[PDB]
Amino acid sequence: PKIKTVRGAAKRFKKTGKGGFKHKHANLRHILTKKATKRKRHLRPKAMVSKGDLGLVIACLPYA
Amino acid sequence: GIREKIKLVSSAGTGHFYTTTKNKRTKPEKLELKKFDPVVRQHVIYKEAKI
Amino acid sequence: TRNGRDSEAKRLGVKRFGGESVLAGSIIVRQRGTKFHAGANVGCGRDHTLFAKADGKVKFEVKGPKNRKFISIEAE
Amino acid sequence: GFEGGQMPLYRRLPKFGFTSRKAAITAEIRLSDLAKVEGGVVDLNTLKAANIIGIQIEFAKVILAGEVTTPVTVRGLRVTKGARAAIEAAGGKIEE
RNA sequence: UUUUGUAUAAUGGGUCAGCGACUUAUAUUCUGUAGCAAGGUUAACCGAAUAGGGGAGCCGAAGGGAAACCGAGUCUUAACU
RNA sequence: AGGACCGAACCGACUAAUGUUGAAAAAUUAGCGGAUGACUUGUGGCUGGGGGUGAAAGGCCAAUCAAACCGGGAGAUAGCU
RNA sequence: GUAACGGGGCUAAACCAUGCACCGAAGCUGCGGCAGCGACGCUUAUGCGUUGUUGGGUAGGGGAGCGUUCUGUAAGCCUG
RNA sequence: GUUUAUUAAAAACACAGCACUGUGCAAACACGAAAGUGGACGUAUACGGUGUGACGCCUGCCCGGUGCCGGAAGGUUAAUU
RNA sequence: AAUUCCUUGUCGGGUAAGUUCCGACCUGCACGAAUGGCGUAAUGAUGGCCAGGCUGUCUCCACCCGAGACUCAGUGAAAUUGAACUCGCUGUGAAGAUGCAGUGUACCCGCGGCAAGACGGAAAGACCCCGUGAACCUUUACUAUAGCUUGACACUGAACAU
RNA sequence: CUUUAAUGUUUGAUGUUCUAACGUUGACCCGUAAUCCGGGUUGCGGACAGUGUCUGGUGGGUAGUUUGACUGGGGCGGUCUCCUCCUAAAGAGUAACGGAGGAGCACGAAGGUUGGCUAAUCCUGGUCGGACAUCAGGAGGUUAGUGCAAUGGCAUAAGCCAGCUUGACUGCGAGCGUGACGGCGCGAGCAGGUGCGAAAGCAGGUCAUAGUGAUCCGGUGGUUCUGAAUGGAAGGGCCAUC
Ligand SMILES: [Mg+2]
Ligand SMILES: [Mg+2]
Ligand SMILES: [Mg+2]
Ligand SMILES: [Mg+2]
Ligand SMILES: [Mg+2]
Ligand SMILES: [Mg+2]
Ligand SMILES: [Mg+2]
Ligand SMILES: [Mg+2]
Ligand SMILES: [Mg+2]
Ligand SMILES: [Mg+2]
Ligand SMILES: [Mg+2]
Ligand SMILES: [Mg+2]
Ligand SMILES: [Mg+2]
Ligand SMILES: [Mg+2]
Ligand SMILES: [Mg+2]
Ligand SMILES: [Mg+2]
Ligand SMILES: [Mg+2]
Ligand SMILES: [Mg+2]
Ligand SMILES: [Mg+2]
Ligand SMILES: [Mg+2]
Ligand SMILES: [Mg+2]
Ligand SMILES: [Mg+2]
Ligand SMILES: [Mg+2]
Ligand SMILES: [Mg+2]
Ligand SMILES: [Mg+2]
Ligand SMILES: [Mg+2]
Ligand SMILES: [Mg+2]
Ligand SMILES: [Mg+2]
Ligand SMILES: [Mg+2]
Ligand SMILES: [Mg+2]
Ligand SMILES: [Mg+2]
Ligand SMILES: [Mg+2]
Ligand SMILES: [Mg+2]
Ligand SMILES: [Mg+2]
Ligand SMILES: [Mg+2]
Ligand SMILES: [Mg+2]
Ligand SMILES: [Mg+2]
Ligand SMILES: [Mg+2]
Ligand SMILES: [Mg+2]
Ligand SMILES: [Mg+2]
Ligand SMILES: [Mg+2]
Ligand SMILES: [Mg+2]
Ligand SMILES: [Mg+2]
Ligand SMILES: [Mg+2]
Repeated sequence: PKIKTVRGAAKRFKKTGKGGFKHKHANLRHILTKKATKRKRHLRPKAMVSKGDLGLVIACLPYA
Repeated sequence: GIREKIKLVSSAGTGHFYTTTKNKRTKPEKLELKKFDPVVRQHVIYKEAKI
Repeated sequence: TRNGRDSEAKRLGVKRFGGESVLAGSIIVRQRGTKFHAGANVGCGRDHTLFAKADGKVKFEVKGPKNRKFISIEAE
Repeated sequence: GFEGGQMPLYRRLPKFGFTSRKAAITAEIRLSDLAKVEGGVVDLNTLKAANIIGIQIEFAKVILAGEVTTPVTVRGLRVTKGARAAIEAAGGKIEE
């Protein structure tokens, strides 16, 4: 049978031009008043998945 | 703890608002501060409202 | 009452020693107070971290009447 | 994705975005694909017939990708700043 | 065999003979190898039946952005040194 | 007269020795309790598995019952050996 | 059960100091041989010849082979 | 009298007696998705449940908690509208 | 005390000597009234204690009669077993040695006996812990549910008052 | 009309009665040499009872399950996140049910800036007034102070006061530190706008290091995004926030 995608993983990662994966930062959903503007500002742009985590992401997204 | 979250709303008409805490017991009067509004790109007066 | 607690080590100390070539912005020393003070081309952060304000060589020196430690950056 | 019990990366991180249904029916044409149509006229039906784009594609863009050697007439297709210059330089024509 | 460590007074086997445990299918990635190469390959089916036909599709030659959209750029921001 | 007394058959099973790869997957021998009664037994019938039946011990339900046996789900699952 | 030098035994065969001999290992050297990796060659179809070096190993990774049954090569080849 | 057939026969279970409590009969209760039945071809001096356990002398105080019985004024309250 | 920890409580009785027994005291760790209290004649293969008789239970074993054991003839098992050329001692050592070191002792092979050892045999410890194992059991654990109970609508109509 | 009584009608509420649905585990007739059932008659009840769908309560009667880990065995006790010091062997890091403590907040000023100021403690003198209150002088020299634990800091003060104030700015960010990761931290400088200062300048909270909660789902506001025939809309995205 066809490999099934980890559907929750496909809702958080997106394959980029050079094979990597972009993802949204954690800590920007709620409890935002105590958080500094600087901290929240750096958390807005998407980020790349670290070396240690690519193996896990690639296993979850065979059709990425 | 005994300190509540409050929102400071822009008088410039724009929906923009800052967020802070307030000791509602000791300081019951509504908080007013001039803060930068990024929608009108100017420093306007901001007034307290409920979070 | 009972013991058993301790906090995480904060990895403080000297990050770049005398003579090391640094680019502007590089943290030279992470400290609790001003064990070292900011000298020429060296800035002081809010947590008293000393950093490079210009590219160059890290220089440690004892200056002033209070015989204080100062970190400066010499042009290379 | 199992990490021993620790909240996995595909769970620690938040979900984002939405899928555009429009993007699925929008295609891109390389300048190399203009010479591949039978007729010297490039439109949605021509590329479709030349098997450059899918049957269900409703919108297409010509981009500065590859080369255009022959004069061609692009009709009812969006063209990028660079691809316009490329088509025009080779004696081509761009119409709505 | 298991262990930090077993002549171990730890496990297992009376002996022989025959049997007895990393397979298969479909996906997917990588290495090797072969074909062709900005292309590569067809599926069902047709069949003149391992030929030939069939290019429906799939992957690749474009990315950026949540998206509209723009496009060798794009997004970020009113704008980026 | 009597869930009366002593005591064989008959029903039981308090003690001891033997036996424990037994003569026997619960017995033998010597003693022991009941023996007209809530007694004992033959033939046939009825109650069925979270169900029966139980003067109640989780007892008994075809030689291991805190959930029978057979077949099936079935190659349950086994981060253990 | 001697059983608090391993034993015999020892007045040094004990202890201290200086010295020279010898014994002693799968270490080092000698002779012969095989292979992995380099390098360079009488001179490359990718082997061979030199030559420096390496060559304990569980889990584990990598490389190279042997043999068994069945298909083609095979109506061939071997075999009363 | 009964009991752990197969390590417990007892002080354990049962028992006559006592009390509480339910039940007006198409009884309560029990087996049954139901039909049908047991209770009972009985009828409160009867039938079920629970406890105590011949007999003698007796069975005191506590209704706060938990459980049960009764109450209807107010407060809260479902589908529905 | 079928209840009492301290505890062999204390005192009395019984015995030469009594942690048990019987009587008593009350300081009831922690009796008590149908979760029944305290008595009770009779009954009991029921528990504790004392006495007479009686004896191989014992001092302390003797003898004897039978069935095995032992010998011959016939038949003919078993559990177990890595391989055995299968000794003592002291030491060493996966820390309790026939097998290692040192040393001692011992000619080769049976038969009858004994059980100190081969951590002897049997049963993948029942104790103990562990597994995000199993089961059955409890309850004011959680979530459901049969049953019981409440109302609304349906099967379900008419007349008349207020 | 101001107001009040009473006859007709609508839908309620409450009661009384009726019979015809429905009940009969009263009697009788027939099918029928039948204690079943069915049809019929009659009596007794009667829109009640009962059953279906929905609904609140009750419900170990039955069912499925959960009921943590660390631990000088386990259990009991204690502990589980964060901050500070020592153990820690003069870079970083470093364990134990090792030795000691603290956090889960506070503050619109206790934040920003300009200007100014300088403690503790002891001795001597002084109304009430004492060992210690306030005042004066001397010694002292930061031992004080820092909203709070500890450690490092702090006089150019970071300590204490006043005037003006909102930089407790929005977008970004060369370069670094620290993490397996998720993250977390430091940062000059650039753009827009602001406060204070004559100016150089300083300000992107508080001397620093604790004061915390991923994701999902959902709420509120904004929005050149999306909007399943089309225009809207719902819902989704994006930004802010709970
Ligand atoms: Mg959000
Ligand atoms: Mg096509
Ligand atoms: Mg061990
Ligand atoms: Mg060894
Ligand atoms: Mg062994
Ligand atoms: Mg064995
Ligand atoms: Mg074999
Ligand atoms: Mg009798
Ligand atoms: Mg007998
Ligand atoms: Mg008798
Ligand atoms: Mg008799
Ligand atoms: Mg029978
Ligand atoms: Mg029991
Ligand atoms: Mg299955
Ligand atoms: Mg299996
Ligand atoms: Mg000697
Ligand atoms: Mg010498
Ligand atoms: Mg050698
Ligand atoms: Mg070697
Ligand atoms: Mg009896
Ligand atoms: Mg028995
Ligand atoms: Mg018995
Ligand atoms: Mg009783
Ligand atoms: Mg009473
Ligand atoms: Mg009530
Ligand atoms: Mg007594
Ligand atoms: Mg014989
Ligand atoms: Mg042995
Ligand atoms: Mg054994
Ligand atoms: Mg075991
Ligand atoms: Mg009703
Ligand atoms: Mg319901
Ligand atoms: Mg319940
Ligand atoms: Mg249960
Ligand atoms: Mg289950
Ligand atoms: Mg544990
Ligand atoms: Mg250190
Ligand atoms: Mg060190
Ligand atoms: Mg301060
Ligand atoms: Mg100043
Ligand atoms: Mg004075
Ligand atoms: Mg000015
Ligand atoms: Mg539509
Ligand atoms: Mg539409």
